[PDB]
Amino acid sequence: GQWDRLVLNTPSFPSNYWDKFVKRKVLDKHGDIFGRERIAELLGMDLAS
Amino acid sequence: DIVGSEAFQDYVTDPRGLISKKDFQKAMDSQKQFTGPEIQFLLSCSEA
Repeated sequence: GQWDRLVLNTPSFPSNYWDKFVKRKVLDKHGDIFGRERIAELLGMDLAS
Repeated sequence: DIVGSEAFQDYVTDPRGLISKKDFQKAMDSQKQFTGPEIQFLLSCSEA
């Protein structure tokens, strides 16, 4: 459950899974009431703006 | 609810913890699940 922590940042994470909108989805759901830049540094997503 | 919240404690500009009024202004409209009418009303209720 910690070894997966070191792959959240990369863009190649949702490789074989199909719906690769995932980062946008979590940003839409939880990013509003949290640091959207906290998302855009934790989950990669460089220059979310 | 907002006691101990991270996005309320983000703007607690007081080492002593007897914090200002506008910490509650900034750290609860920046943070959601509140509303500016409640903000200004609460600081109306608060001891200035």
